[PDB]
Amino acid sequence: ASKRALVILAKGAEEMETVIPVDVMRRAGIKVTVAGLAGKDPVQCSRDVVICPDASLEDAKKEGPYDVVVLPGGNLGAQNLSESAAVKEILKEQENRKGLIAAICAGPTALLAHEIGFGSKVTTHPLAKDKMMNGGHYTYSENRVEKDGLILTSRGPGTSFEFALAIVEALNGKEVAAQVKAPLVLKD
Amino acid sequence: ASKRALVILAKGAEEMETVIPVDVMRRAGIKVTVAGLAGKDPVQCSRDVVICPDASLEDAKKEGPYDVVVLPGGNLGAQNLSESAAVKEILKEQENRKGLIAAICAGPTALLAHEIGFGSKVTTHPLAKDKMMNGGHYTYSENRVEKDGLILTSRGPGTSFEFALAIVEALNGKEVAAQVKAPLVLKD
Repeated sequence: ASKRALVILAKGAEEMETVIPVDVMRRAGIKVTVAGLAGKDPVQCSRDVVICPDASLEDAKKEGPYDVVVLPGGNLGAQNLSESAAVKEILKEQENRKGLIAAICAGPTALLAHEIGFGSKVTTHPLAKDKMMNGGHYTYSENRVEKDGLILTSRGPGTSFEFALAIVEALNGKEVAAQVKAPLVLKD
Repeated sequence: ASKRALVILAKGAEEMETVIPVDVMRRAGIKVTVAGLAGKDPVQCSRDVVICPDASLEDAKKEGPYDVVVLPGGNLGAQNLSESAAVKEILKEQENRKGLIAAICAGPTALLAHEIGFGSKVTTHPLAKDKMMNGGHYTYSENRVEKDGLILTSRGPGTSFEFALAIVEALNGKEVAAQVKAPLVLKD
């Protein structure tokens, strides 16, 4: 009866956008797996923070399904996610079974690369808007967090807390999100 | 002409309170060293995020001095910082040379353990107030970020961004802090 979250960690990922959702989700009792795209080895993030993943993506793929798949941002991290066939397979499967997909900052551009959720309203970091909108396959929003159907997107590192709490609310409900929020000393 | 920051990482540290200041400070061009209290080995943080430090505290001690020493929170992390004689030596030295000392959430309780900055106005996480105020050696504040002399304190994970930008403003000035802040998509 425990919800499961998959966080895909690639080199160049934004470490703040990785750690905040992982931390907040585990505070909410969600079983989170931080999966390294390239394997089990430590991952150097965009600002040189080095994080040890819980498993390789290959091994984590076999222990599905996951109630949410989380794509952190970071320009180079998002590019590596966009180029990975393994990510394409995971996202298409998640879309077919109507599971939640969450991406923040530059992360949403991986959805375009893999043709995920066309027709949805999405947001990105302002610097990633043009890339996300190439072809007009999505409708753009400037909301700090945007949720359309099974696609949940957010804008940047400064929205990571709201991004993470939105995932918790979608999975465990509004009361759990509120209980997890209070000890964090968030402003609003 | 480059400022240097020391971040002391112990088991049980709050990983959000560690990664956000490290990330933000490196965005500001500060040379940050994440030093493992127990050595070079990977550190399991409070919510099971595993971070590889840049160096052992022993080795980082020899490459001082640092313009700021940063103590993350996390109840068990702060306890390990409070029990470490090496931390006591680093903090007393930093106080004598009038360098900046920054601690967030439960981190400030290490200042009491090591008799640092008595008489200063400080803040902590609400759950750490009673511990910090044992003896009445500080004056308590409920501000999200508090700076009194060379002691800079903050309340919790949700204040980490303001905590980090305050460090940047103290070291590199208000203009650099504002430039670093804008791409983060912070609310206020």
